[PDB]
Amino acid sequence: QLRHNPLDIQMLSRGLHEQIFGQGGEMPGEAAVRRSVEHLQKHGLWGQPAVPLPDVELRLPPLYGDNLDQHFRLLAQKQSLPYLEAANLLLQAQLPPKPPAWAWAEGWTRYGPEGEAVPVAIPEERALVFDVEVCLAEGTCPTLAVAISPSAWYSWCSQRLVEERYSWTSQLSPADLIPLEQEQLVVGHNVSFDRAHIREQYLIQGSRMRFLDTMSMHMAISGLSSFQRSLWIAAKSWDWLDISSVNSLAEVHRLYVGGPPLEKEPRELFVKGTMKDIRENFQDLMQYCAQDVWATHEVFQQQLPLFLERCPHPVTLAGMLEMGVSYLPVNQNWERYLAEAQGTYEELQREMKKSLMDLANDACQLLSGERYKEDPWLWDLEWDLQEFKQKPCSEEEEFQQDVMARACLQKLKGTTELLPKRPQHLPGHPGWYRKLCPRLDDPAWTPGPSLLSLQMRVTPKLMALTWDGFPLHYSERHGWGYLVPGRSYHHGNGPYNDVDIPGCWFFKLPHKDGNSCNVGSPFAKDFLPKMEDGTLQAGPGGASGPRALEINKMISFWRNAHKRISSQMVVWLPRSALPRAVIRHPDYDEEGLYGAILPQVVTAGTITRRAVEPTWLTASNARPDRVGSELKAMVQAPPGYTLVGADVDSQELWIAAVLGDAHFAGMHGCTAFGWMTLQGRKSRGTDLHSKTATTVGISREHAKIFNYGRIYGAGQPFAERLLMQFNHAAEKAQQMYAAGGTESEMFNKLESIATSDIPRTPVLGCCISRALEPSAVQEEFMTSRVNWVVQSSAVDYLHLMLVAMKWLFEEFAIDGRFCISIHDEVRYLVREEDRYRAALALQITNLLTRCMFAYKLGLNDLPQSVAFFSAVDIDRCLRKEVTMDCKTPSNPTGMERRYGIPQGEALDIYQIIELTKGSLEK
Amino acid sequence: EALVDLCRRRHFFSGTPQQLSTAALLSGCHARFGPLGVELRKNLASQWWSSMVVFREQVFAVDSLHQEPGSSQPRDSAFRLVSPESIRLENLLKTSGKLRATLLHGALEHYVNCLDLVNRKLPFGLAQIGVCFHPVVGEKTEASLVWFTPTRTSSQWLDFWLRHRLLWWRKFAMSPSNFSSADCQDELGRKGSKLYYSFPWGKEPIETLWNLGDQELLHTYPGNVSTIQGRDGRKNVVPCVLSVSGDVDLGTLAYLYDSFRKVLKLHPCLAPIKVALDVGKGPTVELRQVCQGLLNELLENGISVWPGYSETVHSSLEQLHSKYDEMSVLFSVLVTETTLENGLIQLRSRDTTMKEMMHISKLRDFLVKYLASASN
Amino acid sequence: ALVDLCRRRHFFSGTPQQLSTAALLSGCHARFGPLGVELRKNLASQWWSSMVVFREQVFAVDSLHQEPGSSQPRDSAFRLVSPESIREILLVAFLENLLKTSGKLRATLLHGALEHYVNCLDLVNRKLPFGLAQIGVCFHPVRVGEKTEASLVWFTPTRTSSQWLDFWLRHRLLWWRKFAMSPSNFSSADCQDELGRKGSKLYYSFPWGKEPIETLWNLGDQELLHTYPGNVSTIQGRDGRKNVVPCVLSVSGDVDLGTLAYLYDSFRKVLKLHPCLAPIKVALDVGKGPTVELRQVCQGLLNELLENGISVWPGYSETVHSSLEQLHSKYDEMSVLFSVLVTETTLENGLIQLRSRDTTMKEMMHISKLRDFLVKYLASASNV
DNA sequence: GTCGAGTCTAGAGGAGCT
DNA sequence: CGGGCTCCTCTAGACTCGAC
Ligand SMILES: Nc1ccn([C@H]2C[C@H](O)[C@@H](COP(=O)(O)OP(=O)(O)OP(=O)(O)O)O2)c(=O)n1
Ligand SMILES: [Ca+2]
Repeated sequence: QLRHNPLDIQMLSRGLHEQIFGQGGEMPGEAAVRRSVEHLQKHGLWGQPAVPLPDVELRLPPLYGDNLDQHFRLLAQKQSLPYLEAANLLLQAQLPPKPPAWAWAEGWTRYGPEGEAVPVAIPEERALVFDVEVCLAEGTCPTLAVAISPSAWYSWCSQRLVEERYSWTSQLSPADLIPLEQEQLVVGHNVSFDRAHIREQYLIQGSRMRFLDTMSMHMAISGLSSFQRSLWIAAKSWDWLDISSVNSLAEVHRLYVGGPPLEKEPRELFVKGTMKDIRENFQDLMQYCAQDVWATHEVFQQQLPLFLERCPHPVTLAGMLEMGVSYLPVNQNWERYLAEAQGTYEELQREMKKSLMDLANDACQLLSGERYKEDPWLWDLEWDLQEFKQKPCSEEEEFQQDVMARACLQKLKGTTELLPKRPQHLPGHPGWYRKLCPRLDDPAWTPGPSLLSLQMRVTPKLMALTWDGFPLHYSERHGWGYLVPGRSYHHGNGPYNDVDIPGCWFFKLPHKDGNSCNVGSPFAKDFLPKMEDGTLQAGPGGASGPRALEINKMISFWRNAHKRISSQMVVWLPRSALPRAVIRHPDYDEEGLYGAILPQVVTAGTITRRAVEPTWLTASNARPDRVGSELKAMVQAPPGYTLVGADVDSQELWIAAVLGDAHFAGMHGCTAFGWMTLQGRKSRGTDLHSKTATTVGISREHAKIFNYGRIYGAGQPFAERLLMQFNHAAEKAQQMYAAGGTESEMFNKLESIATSDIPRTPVLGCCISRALEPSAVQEEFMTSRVNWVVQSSAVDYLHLMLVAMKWLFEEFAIDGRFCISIHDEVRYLVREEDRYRAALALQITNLLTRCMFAYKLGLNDLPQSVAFFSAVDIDRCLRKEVTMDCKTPSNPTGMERRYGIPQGEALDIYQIIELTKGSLEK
Repeated sequence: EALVDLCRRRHFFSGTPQQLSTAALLSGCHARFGPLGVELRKNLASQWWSSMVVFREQVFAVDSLHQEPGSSQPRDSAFRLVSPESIRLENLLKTSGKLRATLLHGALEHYVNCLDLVNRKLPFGLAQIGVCFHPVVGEKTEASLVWFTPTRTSSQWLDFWLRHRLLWWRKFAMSPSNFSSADCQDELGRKGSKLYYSFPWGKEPIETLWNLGDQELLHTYPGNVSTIQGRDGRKNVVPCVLSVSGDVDLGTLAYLYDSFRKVLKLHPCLAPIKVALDVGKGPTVELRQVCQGLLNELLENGISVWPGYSETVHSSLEQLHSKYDEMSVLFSVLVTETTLENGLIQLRSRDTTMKEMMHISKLRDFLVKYLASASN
Repeated sequence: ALVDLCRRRHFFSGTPQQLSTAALLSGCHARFGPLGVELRKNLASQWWSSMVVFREQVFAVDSLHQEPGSSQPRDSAFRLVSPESIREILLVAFLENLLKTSGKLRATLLHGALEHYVNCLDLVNRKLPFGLAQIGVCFHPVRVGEKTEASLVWFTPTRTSSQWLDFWLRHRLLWWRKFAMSPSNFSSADCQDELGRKGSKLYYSFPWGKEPIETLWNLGDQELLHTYPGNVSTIQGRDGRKNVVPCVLSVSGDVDLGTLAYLYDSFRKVLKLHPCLAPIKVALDVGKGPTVELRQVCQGLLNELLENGISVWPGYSETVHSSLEQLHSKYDEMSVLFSVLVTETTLENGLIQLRSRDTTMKEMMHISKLRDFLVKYLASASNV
């Protein structure tokens, strides 16, 4: 089964090759082989021996069509056929007029012609345009919603709106949500938010309803980069302003339809009001929501045909429909995780706040005698003082003495006529001190300067932080720094003479992003190595400084993410909603809690069509020194289920390599870059990541960043900054970029795609946004456009993987469902009986996707090196590595001990073949 | 000035200079706390009581007698009680009573009654503060919580109690890093850990948790298992006895070292004296009447007032302020002649030393709010 | 009877034989259970306030349980003997050494106060009069009996000694009658010391007899004399511009006997302890379902109450179910001031079913007003 | 009337992921 | 020209409203 190409690269096994590409094909010819051989000889890669990998023989599923592209097209058409049929119902539909007055009942109301209000259980429509309004005061619970469907207007009123009660259960349940559900298409402007509030979406078993998003299609069609939205808002080559807008509903409406400007409620009662206001201003809010739904439908009417014109391959839509059905399960350990993480966060915050407040209290004593003018850290604060503004005894004898004193006290307690109406806030304290303390009438008042924190601009002055013997100073123009007295004998970020501190030089703190950026806080993670090095030091001395930095690192993720994580809309399934497998499993906890979190992913939320999510796509990996980092590990499969998933090995590196190879000749490894990518293994430490990591001396995770940054338009400044940071030099950068070159063909292919009249992805031909085409921008945003070629090819890869995985799961009846897909990972919640079938399906999916990537480029083959995953994880909790134990500060005993989660197994292709007998059927 | 000298000066410590030595203070053979020291110890005992009984689910009070039954155990070193009239030697060791060395024996004696009180539902605990006698005779005030964990969750509850005790000891501390814990084992190899405080001479085990088994409970009950078997969940289980014993005399000494211008920055919920009242120039009679009324108002709300207006000895403001600082007075209230005109009184805070004016009507509410919000 | 009621409600403790009147008075065992300990703690706290917080120049005193010992013939208190010393021997010389050097247990708190006199004298700038108060355990032979004596040692000049004694007598009578359901059961009496010194005793009309719960003595300077045989200047206090050796007035009571007195006086079978003395003041239970949400409401209410110093009995945590009348009877036996019941209606509008022990009349109150009402009721009971 | 306190809103830097 | 996002806290600024 061994096969080798003309370049002696080991290719796909003959048994697999005869099924993927079939017998026959066209050889590249003698000239192409000569090109590749000379190119490899020039770079010295020709003479290297190749270690043969074991042969793989599989009975692959019968690919449909005449080739692989036809196979993928047929799969995607079958997948997304009902949802295009449902989507075309909205474009041609006509709506009856909006009712004069809305209903005040419970449940769903159907408004026929002339405003006839009829209560119904569910809309029961294949196509809906949806918007959900949530009273933020009552927590994360749907308040009211308006739906547009062909020939109907729908409104929904929650029981927490019609009925008035002292309190409701804080734990959400399916009975508290919107009942909205053989395929059905639900359209919304942020349809992830509208999906999260549906009761049928939390069931463990999958459902056929798919959600399409108007802002997703807006980003696909005419989206704007983050550097472009800034310019667009500031304004509101510039020919792109007329064909693009921010993802706001009104901004999109004024662009795609251009009718009368949309109106919003100025008060914002759903975000800035109470339930009483909503119950008293009900009609205005319902009308302003119906207006938004109508605007969304009108935008969709103009958006659907244009997206299909610019993204013609069925795989794009078939993958966009599937990427919006993410599903994260949780258990009662989620509440314990929240409680323990919050408790540890409060404990560490109090530990640092005690020291901070002690320094603040010992600081204000310098007011006496004006000693602050001598302090090297606090001489710049506000030390003003405010005046106070204005507009044995006998039993009978002792009783009289008591009464007289009490009356004398009571007399003065009535002398409040001179008291000003507004109580003055701490007139006797210094100016900087008042801002640190909440006012006495604050409902959340706590004694002392409770508002002080490490992020504040006074802390590095209170703690008397010192960088290499110099006190820290803040300049509004240049950020943090330090004052070197003597005003030039110090070497650093250069003395910025803008500050003009008398007798001192302002040197900026070294920053990881170079002298173009300004330091915001000296307590950044980057300074901990400099803290331990003895450069950054604290005034009180000892371990106070290092302990403060360590606590800041431990709680920094939780400080920014506790609002999101705590407010994650967890819905706990009752016992009647769980499947029989969870009920009957031995690990089932009869007195436990089971639920799920639906990520609010807005698919294609980037000009590169990447999905984005506030929390889950940015959730930190479990680390032994981060509070709450076990967040993903808290996503634990229910009893009887496993989280079978995999990671693509060097996804974008191999995509760029195959593009460069195909542009060169019809083989794999034609270019030096492609040959380097193919001849390597992560397990042996010789892949293109480690190959450069060893050369430069960094970790594999930093090697990824280095290589990807160098590929994606680093230029000369990035290389010179890296050289200066690593060796305290543009000639070396020129040498690196020169080494016709190793990666010249990939760059040529990317620039040919980018500068084309209508740039398209090489695989599926999805067009770029109208705001980035050469007709709209003359040679502008080049780095964003060239990066889009590979980064959106990665989204095409993800769409192909999702299509193939759904096809395999539905064809072989695997009892697993899509769980979550970070930008290159694909986690599947699979029942235990199907975990190895799922692993084999993932391996086959990766093989097919790599073969399709080769086929669309005309290579007609695939190497054995990249044909399969390194290993497919079979885990019970969502974590990066199956053998990793968290042992985070909020969970010191680990998943094995506290939460009782064992380790998993990472299985390569051969073990999966042995376990499944090389077959997916039972 | 040394901490011991300052505490003796401000009546936190008692005794002779020979009794103020480190070894003498650690021994416990003499009265070491003055009036303010006794008040601080009572405050610490009340904080421990609240945090370990009032806010803890199913923890109950118990009061044990100071003397254990007179059994002739050879290993016991406890002092014996002998009636002088009987004298006016084997029988003494045979039957004479002995002073208790730990509160565990009383907790185990009262274990049945507290089972009956809680309907025998495990888990539950007995908490007690009292004097325990140790051979050196030294006396220590032991605050011991004996938690009867079910055998299934012994280590889990042990870890929870270790974390809770460390948090409680660090809560009142100006330097939580000084309190630390380290796992230790006894002569019989029982698992456990000891809390410490980094005293200037070294770590002292202010609190120890011992993972005792069913043997320690069977010692006092050599009879039917059914009478001592707790109702853990659905199956009757002999509880796992954890001995969480904390020394509040050494705890108060630790907090006096931790709090320590010369100021004892004791926690607002620990300080013995919280409000100090003074007077202005004249007229004296009206100022004294106002101070008496204000003090009577404050005392009725539960705020420990120190009347400084009745002091006959004249002293400057600086001396008065330093005296109130060393005694850890939270606030000093000054009533002057201006108070009779508009009701404004000058208020000073120990933490910041900043003086601010406030109307006399709002003083009591401000103090109550400050003391209530300082606990959290 | 009261013995059964107090034992079954954990006011009393010990074996039934230990529940005899003589055993209770002797104090040779733990005679008070957790509720009895709470009631005695409340009584001690009220005494401390009435005679050390709301009093002038009265200070805390706390001293060792043991005494140095002087081999006096009248010292019948038990002695401390080290087991190691006995084991070393294993006889006249040994017994002589024991009687000469072994420390004895304290029988009264007077000597501890006299030992602490010097430091408290310095604290008050030697200004007479001033008092020393202490609550502690005293050891007396019946094994060994222990009494939780609460005593005040008042140092007053020779002038107005009898006046101060009468002042203290009337104030103690008023304080004991303040919490009394039947204040006529408390009576004062005249008495004379064995040395001819005058004094007074405070009785309580127990069903068996008028036990002395508190005793007053005009001891004079004789006690201060021995405790300090040294120079007079370290003994005499300041009276105005003069210096005089103060006369020592002994005002000593028994809070174990006082607690028994207040258990008998505060006696369906319902105890009517004073609100300032009752151990449990609020009982929080729960009605029908939803139990999961009503339990959260009760947890919130309980956390709100405990943060304001109100003792609460978490009855909602008990899995045993019984009729509401039985629960009310049990709470009355345990002297619960108010019984709070949270039901389904509480979720709808915040109204709870509030019951008062003194009236047996039910009420509906909003949740937000419960804390304020309880605090106001307790303050009104305390001030009046 | 003029001053002074609340109240959104914009930008900047840091921290997560890929 | 590393990219592409997400959200947070912190602070400067303009605007509004009430109080004397
Ligand atoms: N600093 C980074 C990190 C990642 N990526 C992109 C390129 C990758 O294809 C994709 C996924 O990131 P990975 O961390 O998975 O990178 P690799 O796939 O190369 O890692 P591995 O080979 O270990 O799977 O994200 C990037 O452009 N820049
Ligand atoms: Ca990867």
